[PDB]
Amino acid sequence: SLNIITVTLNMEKYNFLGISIVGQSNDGGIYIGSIMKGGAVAADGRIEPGDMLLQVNEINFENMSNDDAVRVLREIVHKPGPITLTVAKS
Ligand SMILES: Cc1ccc(S(=O)(=O)Nc2ccc(F)cc2C(=O)O)cc1C
Repeated sequence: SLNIITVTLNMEKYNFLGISIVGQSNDGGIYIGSIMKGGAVAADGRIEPGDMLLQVNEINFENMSNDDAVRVLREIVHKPGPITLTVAKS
């Protein structure tokens, strides 16, 4: 049963999300492997390890390689403005 949540993070006080992403669509997809204390995601508290990362700032992370996902996340985090993550709960 579908369990989708959208998390908009104010990145005024945070310099990184503090997430590690594992796996990719072979369909499966890209998962939150771990969440690092000190990051925006940990502070917000809603996203948990095992959540599937679907979308960041209107970019579809479905059918995206792990390498590509890391590079896109880096580009987004290195630019100003709030970051909107949409995940499927485990
Ligand atoms: C410790 C640290 C800090 C910042 C970054 S980032 O600016 O390149 N952004 C990310 C990129 C990929 C990713 F899976 C997570 C992040 C993040 O902001 O936590 C990456 C990492 C590994």
